[PDB]
Order: sequence, then C-alpha cells, then structure tokens
Amino acid sequence: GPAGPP
Amino acid sequence: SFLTAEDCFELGKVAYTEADYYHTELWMEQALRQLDEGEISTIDKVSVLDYLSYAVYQQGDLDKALLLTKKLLELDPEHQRANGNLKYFEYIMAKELEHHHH
Ligand SMILES: [Mg+2]
Repeated sequence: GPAGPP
Repeated sequence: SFLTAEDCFELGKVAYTEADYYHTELWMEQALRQLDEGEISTIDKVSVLDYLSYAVYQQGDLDKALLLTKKLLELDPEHQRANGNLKYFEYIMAKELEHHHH
C-alpha cells in the first residue's frame, strides 16, 4: 500500500 | 497580510496531519501555483509533491496520484517512498490490464 510523509 | 508559497505549504502540512486530504491538495497546489507565477521562495517541489500525491491517493484519484508520483520521480529519481508508490500503482494498473485480458 502507498506511503505518505510520516 | 497574505500567504507566501511557504505559508501555503505549511498550511498544507497542517491539513495533512489532520487527515484533511482535500485541504492538503488545495494548499499544496496553491503553493505550486504561486511558484509557477514566479514567486521567489525556498520550498522544494519534491516535498510538496510527496504530500500532494498521497493526499490525492486518499481521495481515490489513482490516475492523478500516479501522475504526481511520476512528476516527483522526474525531479528526484532516488526518492524511496515515491519509488515504492510507483511500484504499487504500476502493480494495480498491471492487474487491471491483466483482468481485461481474461
Ligand atoms: Mg490529530
């Protein structure tokens, strides 16, 4: 699954 | 009193941290629009697109999220998460086309 900034 | 591109980006990060992904998009795109009009500023587009692509994904706009990830990867080909995001989107897209071939 996609990962955004923390 | 008014908002610089830096301000817009900071407001976009406030929106993002509250999972306001539409407002994230509005502020981040406004940051980019101020840059494109020749506003002098020190923010980096790579970071802007990182938030923006994730926010657009949250809205279910997969095509536009992919677009933005590719724009990020043109500016920073190293970028670890964008590279992972790209692989994800390409996987999904490869799956769609696999389905239509069956
Ligand atoms: Mg909170």
